[PDB]
Amino acid sequence: LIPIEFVLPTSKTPETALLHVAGHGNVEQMKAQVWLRALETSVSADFYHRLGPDHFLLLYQKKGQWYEIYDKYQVVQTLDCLRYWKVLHRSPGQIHVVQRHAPSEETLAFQRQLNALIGYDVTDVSNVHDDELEFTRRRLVTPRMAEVAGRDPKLYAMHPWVTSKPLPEYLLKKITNNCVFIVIHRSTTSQTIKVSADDTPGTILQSFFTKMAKKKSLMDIPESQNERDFVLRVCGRDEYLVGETPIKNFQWVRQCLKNGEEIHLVLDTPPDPALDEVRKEEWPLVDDCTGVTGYHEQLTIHGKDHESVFTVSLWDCDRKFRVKIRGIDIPVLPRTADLTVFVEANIQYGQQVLCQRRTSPKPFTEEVLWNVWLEFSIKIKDLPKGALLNLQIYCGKKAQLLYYVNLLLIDHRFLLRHGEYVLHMWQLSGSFNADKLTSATNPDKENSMSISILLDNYCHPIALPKHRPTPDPEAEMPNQLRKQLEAIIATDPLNPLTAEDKELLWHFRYESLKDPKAYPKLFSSVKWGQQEIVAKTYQLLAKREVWDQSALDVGLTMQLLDCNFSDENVRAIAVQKLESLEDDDVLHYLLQLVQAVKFEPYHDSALARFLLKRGLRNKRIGHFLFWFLRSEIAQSRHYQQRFAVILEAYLRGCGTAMLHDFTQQVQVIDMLQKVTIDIKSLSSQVISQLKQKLENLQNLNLPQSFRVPYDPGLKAGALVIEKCKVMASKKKPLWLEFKCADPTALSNETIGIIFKHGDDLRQDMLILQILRIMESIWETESLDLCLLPYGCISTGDKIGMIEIVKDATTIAKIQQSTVGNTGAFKDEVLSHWLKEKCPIEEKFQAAVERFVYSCAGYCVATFVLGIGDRHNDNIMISETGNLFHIDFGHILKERVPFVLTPDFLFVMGTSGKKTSLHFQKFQDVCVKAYLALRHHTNLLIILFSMMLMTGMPQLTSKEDIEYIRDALTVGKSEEDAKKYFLDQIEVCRDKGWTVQFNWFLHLVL
Amino acid sequence: TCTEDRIQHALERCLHCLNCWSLQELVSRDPGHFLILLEQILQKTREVQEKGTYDLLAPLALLFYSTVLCTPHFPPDSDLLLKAARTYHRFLTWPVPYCSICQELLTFIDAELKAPGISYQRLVRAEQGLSTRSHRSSTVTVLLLNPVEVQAEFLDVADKLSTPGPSPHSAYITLLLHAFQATFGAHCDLSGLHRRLQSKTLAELEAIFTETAEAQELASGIGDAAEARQWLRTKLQAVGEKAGFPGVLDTAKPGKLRTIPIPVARCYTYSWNQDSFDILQEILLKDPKASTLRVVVFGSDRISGKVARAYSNLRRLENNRPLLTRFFKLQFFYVPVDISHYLGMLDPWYERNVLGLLPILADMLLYYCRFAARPVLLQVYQTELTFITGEKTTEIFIHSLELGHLTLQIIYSKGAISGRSRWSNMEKLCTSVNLSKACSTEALTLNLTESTSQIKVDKVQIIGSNSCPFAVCLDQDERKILQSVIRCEVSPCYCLPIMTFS
Ligand SMILES: Nc1ncnc2c1ncn2[C@@H]1O[C@H](COP(=O)(O)OP(=O)(O)O)[C@@H](O)[C@H]1O
Repeated sequence: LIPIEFVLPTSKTPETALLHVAGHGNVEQMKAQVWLRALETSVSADFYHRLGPDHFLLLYQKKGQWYEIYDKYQVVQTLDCLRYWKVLHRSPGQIHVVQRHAPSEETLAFQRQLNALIGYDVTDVSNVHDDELEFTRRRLVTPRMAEVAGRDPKLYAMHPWVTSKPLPEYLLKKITNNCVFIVIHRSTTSQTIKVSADDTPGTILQSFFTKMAKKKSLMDIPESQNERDFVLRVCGRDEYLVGETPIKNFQWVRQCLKNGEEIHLVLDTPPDPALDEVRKEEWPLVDDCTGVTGYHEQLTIHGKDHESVFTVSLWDCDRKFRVKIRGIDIPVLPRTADLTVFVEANIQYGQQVLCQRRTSPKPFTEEVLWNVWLEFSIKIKDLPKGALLNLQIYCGKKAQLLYYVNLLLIDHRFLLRHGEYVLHMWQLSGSFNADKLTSATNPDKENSMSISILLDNYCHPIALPKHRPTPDPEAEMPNQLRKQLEAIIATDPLNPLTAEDKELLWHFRYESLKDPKAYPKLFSSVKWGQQEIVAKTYQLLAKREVWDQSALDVGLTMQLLDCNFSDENVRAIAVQKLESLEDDDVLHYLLQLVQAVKFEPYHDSALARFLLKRGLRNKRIGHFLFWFLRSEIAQSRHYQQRFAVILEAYLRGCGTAMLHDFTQQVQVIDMLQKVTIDIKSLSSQVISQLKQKLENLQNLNLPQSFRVPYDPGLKAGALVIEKCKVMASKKKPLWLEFKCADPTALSNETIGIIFKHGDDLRQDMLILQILRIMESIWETESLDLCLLPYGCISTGDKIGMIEIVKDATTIAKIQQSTVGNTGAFKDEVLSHWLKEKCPIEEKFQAAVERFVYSCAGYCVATFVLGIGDRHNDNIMISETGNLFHIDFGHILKERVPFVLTPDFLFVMGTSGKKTSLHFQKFQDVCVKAYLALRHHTNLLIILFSMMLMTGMPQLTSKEDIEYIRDALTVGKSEEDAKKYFLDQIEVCRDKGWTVQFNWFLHLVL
Repeated sequence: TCTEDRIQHALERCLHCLNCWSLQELVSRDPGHFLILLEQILQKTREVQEKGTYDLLAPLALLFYSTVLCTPHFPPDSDLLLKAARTYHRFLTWPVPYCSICQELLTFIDAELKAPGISYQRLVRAEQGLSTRSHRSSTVTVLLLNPVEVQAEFLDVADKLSTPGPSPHSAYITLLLHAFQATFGAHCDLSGLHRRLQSKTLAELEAIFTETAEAQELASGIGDAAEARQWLRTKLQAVGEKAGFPGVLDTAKPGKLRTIPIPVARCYTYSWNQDSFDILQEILLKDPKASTLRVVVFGSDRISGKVARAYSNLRRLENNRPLLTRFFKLQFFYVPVDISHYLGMLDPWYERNVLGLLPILADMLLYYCRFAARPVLLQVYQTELTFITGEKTTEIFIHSLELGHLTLQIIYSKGAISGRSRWSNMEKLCTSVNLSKACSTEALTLNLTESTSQIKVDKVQIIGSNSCPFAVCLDQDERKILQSVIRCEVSPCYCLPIMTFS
């Protein structure tokens, strides 16, 4: 046994009790033993008689940090306290006992504050039949503190924005002689200084101080306060230029150069780090090891006497998995029609249906009780971790699918589920979607169809082993087979793999392991239905030098995180690879990673912790992460609990000022949304009422300052009541126009916003992310398509905030200006409007060039994503000749590739089938961009597939991914792609206004 | 062998009635048969251990626990117990309750290996009641019969069983002979020991028996069975020496091992014209775990349930005034002369052995009474009746009810296995409210005489018309017809159980 001493609350000194515990005893037995011994040993036994053992917690110190022995069913052996003491040679054990304590009122207030911010209570335990969520909440504590310890308050507060990629070639034109001019605005002076592209802010500031050291008076810098107390800040925005990086490595400077705008900066004292304090943690750290059960040697029974059996290793069992279905009950019928209904059960790993069984159809009613046993061919020992026991209620006449529900055969702590269960089933809104993998039950336990099942218990928990990766000792292949295999490895990501190829790869798997790109294909071939194969695969993954040395390839790493792979280690190595990404790439892929969080079978993964760390380590990423998750909670009832847990685990470490900012932004959005809902519910009366309500909101506590959601550096000020108005639309968005709260803003331009209601934007948000990724690719390709991404975002159910593109008019309006409301589309109209808006011919030429660029970029993008069939009433154009699209929310039998109306031809001048320099330049740029883009077919396909899976709600089918593949012309010569793209261009040219005119008629109808 | 093949054939035919008795008789002819039989089971048993057919597990267990408990001696050369131990040590992966059966068998096998014969001595000592001071326990057998209902053949069986055939002196003789035979194999002359004992007085015989049983238990307590067996053999040799009859034991030349059929336990028979069990309480005037009152009620459906009423009644009486338990940890055994039908549908073994119903019938009865060791409960419907004058009573019934030969207030909460209490009120004028027991509980199909109709219910309440007295029946019994009732609540409610093989 294990001699252990337990401190005791009661004193004249705290009492102690040495105890011997079963070597394999669990925590519950030890608690019983401790209570029983205390009842006898206690000086004041009545004190311990009044309370039960549960009224106390076991805290033990590890180097000074209290840990609590949480899991009451974990075995005493796995505790790290014993191991650490052995390392420390401390014995018998010392475990302080502390009575529970009610949370402080301050704690309750803070908790309610966090709940308000999240928009959904986290402390609820209603729609759950487990403990996974609370357990995960306690688990996530340690990463938060660890990351917080290692963060520099200075840079964390200033949160400078940088990058490290080489300058695009076209931009090196702007910089000449490795120098550029910087304007410094200070108090009431503007001084310009020439500085090389490789002078850090510190060096530049010191040089400036030396230059003006004699003239500090005018500069208005106190003699006492030296240079240490002043750092640059971008005028008019809350973005700094600090750190140690060449001046060309700050994203803001590159943006300014691209815009051809003189860089302006202003000195300012550092932001106070004290504002970033975090409330001292209110919990003891949960013990180290909780998800490790042991090695199969110890957890088996063979060689052990039954009286000395504490647990049964799962692999020892070898029967057939068996379940009992009792019945299904619903309050009221879904329809009035005699239909046979039968339940169908399946065992599924990832998206692969390991096995299926079906019951007897019966005359459907509100209540149908079966009480029948189902036995799958699959034995118990071959259940992989994370398997899903899908259940469906097929209402026959094929049989419609009505409801369904998932269930984890193995719970989080590796213990086969056993006992009775009552589930609440979801209702259906293709082939597959990200909804079917939800592990949660329907919150509406009142009127939601519910089912009852039974799984046979056992005299002991049937735990699961953890592999003992003992090295595997396990020649050259025939060259023909090598060629065949490599060709197979060279196929597109979506190309299906036949059984023969899978067998070959697994057989020649040590060959593939010597090549990173083969990894995603190699694990699909693995057969998941056998314990032996799993053991071999873990042995294979143990040796991971090739993957580690592999250069980071984000496109590949994404493939791993797809739903295909539900292994623990696969997604572990994927996250490992992601750990090396810098911040800007994370900003690029943040939305897709947050989406991918859905596929994780369990609440806690490597992905969640990685996101938490990156968010806590920086501000900007934290801001965008906050808004994305908050959008997820409000909408997706399937996963609201998981995201709620993650977001809570986050918001407890961000700091103070960040919390206050979130408070203000959320309040403002809520007020505006409420007003919008009230207004849209119902002429000039509407505008007057809206203006009155805005006036009242000012009269209310509508805060005066808040960082705009999609642009943290921009501080909105006080609304301009008069400049607002209501647009004319079927959904009637609001048009708000704030004004910046920075007194140092160079210009008086307003901050535009459009506030839309009654439509989801997540489709639009995802498409905009895709466009930004594409823009990054092309920039890496050293070009400039002059695409126009604008910051859209959703912040609730059918409510969204959209940036306002200043000086921007839809093409439909321009058409109505001359033609009106007939349908004719004269081509001279757009050119005439642009020419009128551009009196200077040089401005006209520049605008035409930019127009051609943007048209090319948007045509390519829409064609790639296959949504180029945009009506002629969703495209905007700026007065600068820039063009772009909007309203990517409805677009998710002639089918024109993309909109290239003849008016555009007239703009470029080559009307009809004639040609000129402009048209050829357009085509050349289009082809260059198209090939440069095709260079990343893998990344594009994987991202598009992820979008479809986790995007539109309706079931998806492989037809969409088929199309996308087709389009790019995968696996074809460069000349073939050139010809194909030119063919698409010519097809668009030929048709003319016919399709758009038909769209106009259909919309009118 | 041909005899072995016939043994296997008889066992197989049993598995699929009198097969059990026939098999018992066949094995009882030669001690060797026992081992032979025990082999075949461990073969067939292993088969299931791979095929995963649950049903056949429960019967075999019993057979095994029977066979081993009857064999006279186990030569140390035989390892069959090791085979049984290894075979059953791999069943713990099985669900509940099969794991319970396997655990009990493992305990029993450990006992036997440590010190053979312990089980037989314990069973016989409890049955005859000649218990030791350290382990003081006893047993009883009560046969409650209704002469008219119980047929003359059953009456003859009861009279024979109540016959006091044996004597404590013979009990000591048999127990000592059996213990020595089992321990020392054939190296003893049972005839010589019997002759020497027949001259020995009751006091000395009982003292020697008590000492031998104490040595038995002590050996069973030892850790290492291998050494414990030799230790106990030596101790018994010393005991025989001290008493003065060592010569019969340890004979180099083996004798001829003899089967020792289990003795006959005490039995008392009482007429039970009444369906009220209180009769037994009277005999009380005439520790719970130290013994049990194996009441043996002869079973007729009609009265089966009407007597179950009595059983449950006294069940409540003692649950509230526990006194019978202080005397005996009671156990009840129904004896078909539909409480059986339910048992048979749940446990087929019972349906094929008990429901089918020294003479064959007597042997079957003894066997059943001694090996059926798995209490089963029945569903039952509690109700509370409030009378005209505010009197409130609690009753329990299982068959049906009849209320009427009025503005009956009828409220009921239908239920779903999921747990949806679909309340409902039907305040309709009815005359005859007949509750039918339609057949995881079930739902009595309440009936009403207004155009008639009948529907199921789960928990019901009936309120009369302004304190209107309405007659209520109990399980169709026209004898007990309670009246002056104004309110009636009905709902299902949940050691003296309905002993079944299970
Ligand atoms: N980012 C933006 N900047 C400026 N104006 C916009 C923006 N997005 C949409 N609009 C304006 O909103 C109108 C289109 O609204 P929208 O909801 O997209 O179409 P619908 O009329 O079908 O609802 C157009 O008049 C357009 O000028």
